[PDB]
Amino acid sequence: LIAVDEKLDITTLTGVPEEHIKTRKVRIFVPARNNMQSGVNNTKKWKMEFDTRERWENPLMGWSSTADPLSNLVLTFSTKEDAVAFAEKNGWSFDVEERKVPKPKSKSYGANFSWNKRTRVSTK
Amino acid sequence: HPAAHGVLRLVMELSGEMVRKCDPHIGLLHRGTEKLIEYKTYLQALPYFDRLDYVSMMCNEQAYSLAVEKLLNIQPPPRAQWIRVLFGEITRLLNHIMAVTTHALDIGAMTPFFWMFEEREKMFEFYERVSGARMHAAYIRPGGVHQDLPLGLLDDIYEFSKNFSFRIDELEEMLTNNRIWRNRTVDIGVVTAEDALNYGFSGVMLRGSGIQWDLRKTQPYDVYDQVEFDVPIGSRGDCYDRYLCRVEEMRQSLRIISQCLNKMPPGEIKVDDAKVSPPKRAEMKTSMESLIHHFKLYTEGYQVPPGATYTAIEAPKGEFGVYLVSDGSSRPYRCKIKAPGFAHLAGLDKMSKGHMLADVVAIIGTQDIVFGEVDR
Amino acid sequence: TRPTIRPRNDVVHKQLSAFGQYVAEILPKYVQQVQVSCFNELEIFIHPDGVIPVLTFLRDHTNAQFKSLADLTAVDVPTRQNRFEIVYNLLSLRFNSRIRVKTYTDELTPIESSVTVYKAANWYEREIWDMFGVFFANHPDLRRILTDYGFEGHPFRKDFPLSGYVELRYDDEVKRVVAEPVELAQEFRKFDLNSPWEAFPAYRQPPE
Amino acid sequence: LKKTTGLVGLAVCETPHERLKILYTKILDVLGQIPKNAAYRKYTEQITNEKLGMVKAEPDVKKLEEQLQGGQIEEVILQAENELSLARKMLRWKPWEPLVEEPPANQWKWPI
Amino acid sequence: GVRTSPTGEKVTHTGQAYDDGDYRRVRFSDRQKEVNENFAIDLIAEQPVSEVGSRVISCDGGGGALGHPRVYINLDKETKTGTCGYCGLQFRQPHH
Amino acid sequence: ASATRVIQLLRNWASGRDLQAKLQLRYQEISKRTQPPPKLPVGPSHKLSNNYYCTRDGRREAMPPSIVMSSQKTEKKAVTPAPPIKRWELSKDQPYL
Amino acid sequence: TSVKPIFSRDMNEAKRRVRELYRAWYREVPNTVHLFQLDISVKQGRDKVREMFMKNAHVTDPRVVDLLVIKGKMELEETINVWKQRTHIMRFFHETEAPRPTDFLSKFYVGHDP
Amino acid sequence: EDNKQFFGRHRWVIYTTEMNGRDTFWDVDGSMVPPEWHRWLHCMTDDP
Amino acid sequence: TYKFVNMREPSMDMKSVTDRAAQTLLWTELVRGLGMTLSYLFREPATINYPFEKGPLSPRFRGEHALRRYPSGEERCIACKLCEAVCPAQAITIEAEPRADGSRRTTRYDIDMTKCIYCGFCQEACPVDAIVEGPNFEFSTETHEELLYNKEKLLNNGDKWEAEIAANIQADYLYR
Amino acid sequence: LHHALIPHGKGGRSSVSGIVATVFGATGFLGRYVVNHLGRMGSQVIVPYRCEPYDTMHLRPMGDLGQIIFMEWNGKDKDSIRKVVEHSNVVINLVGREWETKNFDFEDVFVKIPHAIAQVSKEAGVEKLIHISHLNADIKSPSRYLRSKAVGEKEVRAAFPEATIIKPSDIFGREDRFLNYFASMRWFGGVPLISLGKETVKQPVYIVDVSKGIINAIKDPDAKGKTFAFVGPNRYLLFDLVQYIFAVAYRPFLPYPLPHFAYRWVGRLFEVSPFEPWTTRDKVERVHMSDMTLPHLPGLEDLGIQATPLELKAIEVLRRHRTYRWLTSEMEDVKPAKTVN
Ligand SMILES: CCCCCCCCCCCCCCCCCC(=O)OC[C@H](COP(=O)([O-])OCC[N+](C)(C)C)OC(=O)CCCCCCCCCCCCCCCCC
Ligand SMILES: CCCCCCCC/C=C\CCCCCCCC(=O)O[C@H](COC(=O)CCCCCCC/C=C/CCCCCCCC)COP(=O)(O)OCCN
Ligand SMILES: NC(=O)C1=CN([C@@H]2O[C@H](COP(=O)(O)OP(=O)(O)OC[C@H]3O[C@@H](n4cnc5c(N)ncnc54)[C@H](OP(=O)(O)O)[C@@H]3O)[C@@H](O)[C@H]2O)C=CC1
Ligand SMILES: CN(C)C(=N)NC(=N)N
Ligand code: SF4
Ligand code: SF4
Ligand SMILES: [Zn+2]
Repeated sequence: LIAVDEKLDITTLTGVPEEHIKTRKVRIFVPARNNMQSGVNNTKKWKMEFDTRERWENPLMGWSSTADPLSNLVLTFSTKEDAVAFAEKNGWSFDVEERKVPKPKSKSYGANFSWNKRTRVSTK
Repeated sequence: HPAAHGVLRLVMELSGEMVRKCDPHIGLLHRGTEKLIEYKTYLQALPYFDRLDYVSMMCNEQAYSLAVEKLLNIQPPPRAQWIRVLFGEITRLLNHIMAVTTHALDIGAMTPFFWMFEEREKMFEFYERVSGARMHAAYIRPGGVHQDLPLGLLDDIYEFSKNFSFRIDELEEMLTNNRIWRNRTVDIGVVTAEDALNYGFSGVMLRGSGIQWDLRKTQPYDVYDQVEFDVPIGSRGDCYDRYLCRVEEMRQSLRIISQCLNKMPPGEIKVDDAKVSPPKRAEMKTSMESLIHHFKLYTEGYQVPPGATYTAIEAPKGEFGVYLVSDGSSRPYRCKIKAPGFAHLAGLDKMSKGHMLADVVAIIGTQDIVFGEVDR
Repeated sequence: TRPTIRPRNDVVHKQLSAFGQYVAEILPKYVQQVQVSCFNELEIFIHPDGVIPVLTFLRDHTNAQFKSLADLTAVDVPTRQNRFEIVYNLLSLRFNSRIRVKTYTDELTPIESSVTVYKAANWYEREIWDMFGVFFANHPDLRRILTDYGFEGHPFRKDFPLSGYVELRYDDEVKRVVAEPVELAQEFRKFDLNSPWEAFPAYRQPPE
Repeated sequence: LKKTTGLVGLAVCETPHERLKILYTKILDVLGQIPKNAAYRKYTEQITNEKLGMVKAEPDVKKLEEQLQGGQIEEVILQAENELSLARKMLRWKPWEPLVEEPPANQWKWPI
Repeated sequence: GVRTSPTGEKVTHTGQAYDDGDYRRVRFSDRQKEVNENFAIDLIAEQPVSEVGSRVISCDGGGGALGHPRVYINLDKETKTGTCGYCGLQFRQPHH
Repeated sequence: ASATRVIQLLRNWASGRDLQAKLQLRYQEISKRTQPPPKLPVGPSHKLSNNYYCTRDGRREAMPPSIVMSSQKTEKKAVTPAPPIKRWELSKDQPYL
Repeated sequence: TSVKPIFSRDMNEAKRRVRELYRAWYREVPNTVHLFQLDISVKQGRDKVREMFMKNAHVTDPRVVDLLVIKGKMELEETINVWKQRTHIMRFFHETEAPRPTDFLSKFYVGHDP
Repeated sequence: EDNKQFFGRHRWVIYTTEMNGRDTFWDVDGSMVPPEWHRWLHCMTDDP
Repeated sequence: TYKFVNMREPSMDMKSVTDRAAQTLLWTELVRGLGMTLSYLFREPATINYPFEKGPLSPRFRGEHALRRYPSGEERCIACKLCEAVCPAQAITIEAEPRADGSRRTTRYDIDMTKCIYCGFCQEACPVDAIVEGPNFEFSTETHEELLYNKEKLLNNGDKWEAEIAANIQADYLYR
Repeated sequence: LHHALIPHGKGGRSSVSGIVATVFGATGFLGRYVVNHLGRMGSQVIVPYRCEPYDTMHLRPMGDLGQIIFMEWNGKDKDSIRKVVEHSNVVINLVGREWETKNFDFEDVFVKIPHAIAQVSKEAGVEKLIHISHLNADIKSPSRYLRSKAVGEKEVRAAFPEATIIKPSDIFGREDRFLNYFASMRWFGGVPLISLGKETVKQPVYIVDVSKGIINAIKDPDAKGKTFAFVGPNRYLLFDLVQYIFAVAYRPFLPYPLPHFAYRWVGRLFEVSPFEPWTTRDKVERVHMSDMTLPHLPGLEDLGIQATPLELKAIEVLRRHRTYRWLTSEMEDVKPAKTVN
């Protein structure tokens, strides 16, 4: 076994083009809960995604064109540290967003019928 | 090249016409099927399995369906299983006709190609009647089969199966005892049993080498434990013995087809679980639960419990396997496809040792490689 | 009865568990874990440098005659330190059984080639190298098998785009096929399908 | 006595009992060089003594193949040779030692 | 009910018509523009309004399992007809 | 089929079989292209009672694999992955071709 | 830490392997130009070999250098065996790609790319 | 129609010599058949 | 059970040896193969007289696509995008908006017939039987652009093929 | 700008360059190169053709779906000219022939057709016109070809005052006449040269440089009403140039003098061909004529193009003319010819 003290760097081995290594900033984040639903199962894992590039309209058929290979590329990580290590070894720039969790709340059904407080509801 | 099946680049070193080495170059039909399957859902990835070995299509579909059902922990109904076995044997007949006649065409005979391809045309008519597609049916699905048989299909399959042994007999009249065919095929591409096992051969390769192994008998799936058939075993381990094994497998497939026709049961054809298999159109247009489940199944799909499985079946070309990895989502995390012809083509160089150019053509034919499944 | 539920085989489950304990006892140096999935599949997780000893044992031992290599593949999990997971599927004809052996590695760590144990490992490891970038140490002929000549990158890695980076066309000025950066007339439309509600409680992870 | 084994490249052995006795004795001799507490040694010694006792008690070849349940006597001889080679390699590898190294914290966690 | 743009180009049922200065009209030169003549909006307006003497009616589009999912329409608002929104069919209660 | 008696005899003699018994061209022996309407069955879960999905839920009975042994965590007889495969019996229908 | 060495235990052995591969690639350019019937000069081929070697000059990991020389050897053997075609050899030169602007003002005029 | 012929050859069409505005005396397509006779000719039904 | 495909040994009686010697010197099996080919020569060919004769097809056949209408003439498609979701090949492009009468109707409905794999999932997933895969299979073109259908082309296909499409759906809708 | 003419993309096959160009004479040498460059950058190209559509098939792969459009036109038909230039903002004129057929003369192909194209384009509202002339376009030239070029250049300038008139010297490429005309003379024994080719100086230009300059003239906003001269870097005597051509082709070069009247008679003999003639009297005159020097006119450097020397691209054209003995010889195996600079 040999001892080498370097930061891991595999950009020369991944085969990505230089522009797509150097001009790309990924976003490491936990997805925000879709406000149209009350489920919280899509807010468990961290995601890594790239910055949006240009999309234009095809002259024929009017479809949506692109020239960005990394437009649909989304990676799933279990931890912020794992995502950051992956981004660092692949050489991309990255912006990390701290996870937002709902704060604990005090819910009381009996509060709907307060004798002197404004929490008394006018209808059920 | 006519004998290269279209997308094989065989870089050969020849001393005169003697082959010094075979260096197969594949990837000329590599598409990225596994990456695409990662991007699709479980229903959307089924035609990919239709198009891998495009001669045993319902067989590839059946392997994929068995894998997904194993991970889902469900069970197809008996009528669905019997339809699956019947069409797997029909598909085996299609594949063996193709293999034997294309092998003979590479050797130099063409009339058996034409006769047995008329038979292939009739079996294509059966495929088109059940599915609407002549070859890429997408009929066998996780949970059973897509639709039920029309009301004359069993009678027509009976007529075909009744008249097919004579076609096999006529094919054998031109090749089996022909001295030119025997000179071309006898003691060509001999492979020992230990070498076959180490190189990873499966199916008629092993059985020509003399190994008594068949997945339909040893590790049965669907209703293969309720049918009677024999497993042909070769002795010399060469092209002639593998040809005999394939012809006798055609006859045993006729046996299994007769038993399936007689033992076809009544009932539904897909699992009665609307969270996995779609409801009927009338129920969808009448029931709220059925409409919801139709919507969700055809937009998102069903979630498969996390886990990895390797399921193999005895496809006409050998053991065809799927290693499927699910992460609990509606899209497969990983899907490795193990094609029988990959290992056989890997072993082509050893088999063609000490032979000539025409012998190498014969050895390619006896290995019976489809590069759709070799490359994926 | 339960017509729509797959029946289980506790006898085979017990046999596989017993053999897993057997192997784990015989090879303490390398075997890290043994599992039996509930559809009766035995899985042995070993240290990456016990590949040759464990495979040779599973091939040559009298009570484990796994003479056939059904498959050899890898799985890419970017969230792990050792992202690549090498999977060996073995078949025992003598005992009519199948086993799985799992190993881990990363980009820069080689795995010993098993062509000295199974001959199918040759093309299987060539494909693993070509598609994932895993290097196999003592391989007779390690080169690309499926990708185009001069293709850069390993397409089966999770961080590789689906359509790649370059595409081919014929250029009349130079009278040859050329490679130019990829550019799609209609971009692949990425669908978000996952439901925000939990499907299987039995696999629920601790909140941590 | 039999014309063929039915397997390509596997030849009929004229003296199966003597060859099996030689191979099993050699296997047991190689196993004596392995540590006594090794789980490998106890198991394969047990099965070798079990097989060696049958070859010394049944002089009929068909009955011996029936008792061994190893297929054919040539397959049994080939498997004995494979076991001997494995015993030598295991003596070289020494797999009875404690675990080389534990995996990272979450190396087998799934799904993830 | 097809209509013609000021440039002579037919207007589709979605209102599509290339501008006068749009270069993309060159593709139709020495060729034609594919336009379907029947307009579904016009045909469904031509359909008459059915009158039924119940507060709630059901429409499946006709044909049963060959139509659309069966839906129920509430005919209580007297200032408008209840429209089946799968097939665009109008229903009403007998007034006066 | 439509053939002269001479031609049929010559065909039979040349091939050594009775071709008229097994013909490869289909003459009115196949099913009609128009069939009566079907009425397919429903299935086992189409009852109005005693039919709760939790009692017939295959996917929810899937479990994570059982950990037989983990490093992290008498004379035993040696075992095998399964009982040895039985020797195959030669076919009674036609043992040899 | 104590990582497994693939081929080289130190950066000097990796440099030695790089030099050997450079000699091999340098001595094969005349044969490649002759066999593939390329219209480029031998000097152009050697300049391309140097340029391809020199874009990895920032690497300081012996394992990455070992992998780079392994891949270079593989693509040298693809050229020698004429497995590659003239298409790939000329793909090394990008003779059909338009000159991409590199200054801020030109990029600003062309479009939205950074 | 001729039911005495084998299946596939028991129904056939003689194309017109002038369809729409094309002189179809020699150049005859398989797409000249209107859909109802298309169904009858391809044998999706037994009723003309 | 199993059987041996080649495990028989020839009889060594003088009659059998002479018969084999005659077969070697007088090419008996070769003449037998000649007889088989001659028998096929005097059989009837299996060739149909295309394009005047067509091969058999079924109501389930999947050919060219079509967008259907209700008997009133109203389009069946309600722009629900289930076909776009289920399409394996991503060959359908759909864009919708409220119509002038407030209907949920499509403004764009494209199918790339060079991307379509003719699998029939779109007509399984359609809840209103709008998109169907009709019986037409002879629609080869001379340019690539002619194979990129749009809403006008698909509605024209439905109007042209509606009779046969209706008949096939009537014949096969009880199996669905 | 119209919203559909705004550039979008990265200048690739599936991008939008905002160029709608009608390329007359695209079914030829310079035409195929110009169409390739336009479609490569991702433009809309209209190809008017009078030939059999089979001869336009090599232009089909040059652009993405719908970007190449083929329309049938007649040279003497202003209605067809309007039909093809109606929707385009660039019109490129590459129509010309090196011989006179029964129906079209040098006056027809070089004066009448260019004037009609320029006049119809101005009526139709076409923003840019590019017109290809010849470098030696002299009204007093011995060659009827070049006299027609001069007259047509004047007519085009009058009809479309905002034109870009480009004057290439002698384009050489794979499908050219120049190098193939000189290299195909090996069949007729020796090489006949007027004054032994010692009184002729030529600087040929490369086809890719010509097409790149044509493309850059479209994109240049300050080349609207201008005249350019497209010439190569090096001037050669005709004897040295032909000797180098034969050296690169590895053919035995046996030049002999031929008097001008005899060469004219030979050229008259070859122009009775109903098909494409091998050589003509005007071709002989143009070959003998030295290339003019026009230092006042702008050039490839002014359009941003570095002219490619003949010594770098001659082996592309002349390797086809080698024998099997010499096919594999490399580019640097032949010493460059002496230049006259
Ligand atoms: C060599 C054989 C001699 C015996 C011949 C016996 C009769 C042969 C009968 C079969 C004819 C085969 C040809 C069929 C096609 C008909 C068209 C055809 O032939 O076209 C030919 C060529 C056709 O040219 P092409 O090469 O463009 O033709 C290609 C074919 N097309 C275009 C038809 C598709 O026609 C001509 O050359 C005629 C035009 C006038 C040419 C004047 C040439 C002058 C003489 C040549 C030498 C001059 C230098 C001498 C130097 C020394 C002087 C002292
Ligand atoms: C009174 C005393 C008279 C003395 C004379 C006695 C002679 C009569 C008896 C002997 C005659 C023997 C016949 C001679 C021909 C035999 C040729 C032969 O050698 O047979 C075959 C060789 O022949 C062939 O194999 C033929 C292959 C090609 C066949 C393809 C076409 C043949 C089919 C068409 C039939 C031909 C009909 C001929 C008609 C002629 C009309 C003019 C043996 O080769 P193998 O089986 O491979 O084994 C040898 C080593 N173990
Ligand atoms: N290449 C050179 O050496 C030089 C050329 N030029 C000029 O550049 C232009 C292009 O040159 P080049 O590529 O070599 O020429 P080509 O002969 O190869 O191509 C000429 C083009 O014009 C078309 N054409 C010719 N006559 C007519 C006509 N009467 N009506 C309609 N179309 C016609 C031809 O079409 P079709 O095949 O359908 O008949 C073809 O597309 C010409 O104007 C030429 O004079 C200037 C300097 C040097
Ligand atoms: C090209 N394909 C599919 C073949 N089967 N080819 C062949 N030569 N047998
Ligand atoms: S048939 Fe299949 S591939 Fe074609 S449009 Fe329908 S769903 Fe998509
Ligand atoms: S599934 Fe049917 S109704 Fe829904 S968008 Fe598609 S064609 Fe329209
Ligand atoms: Zn309705």
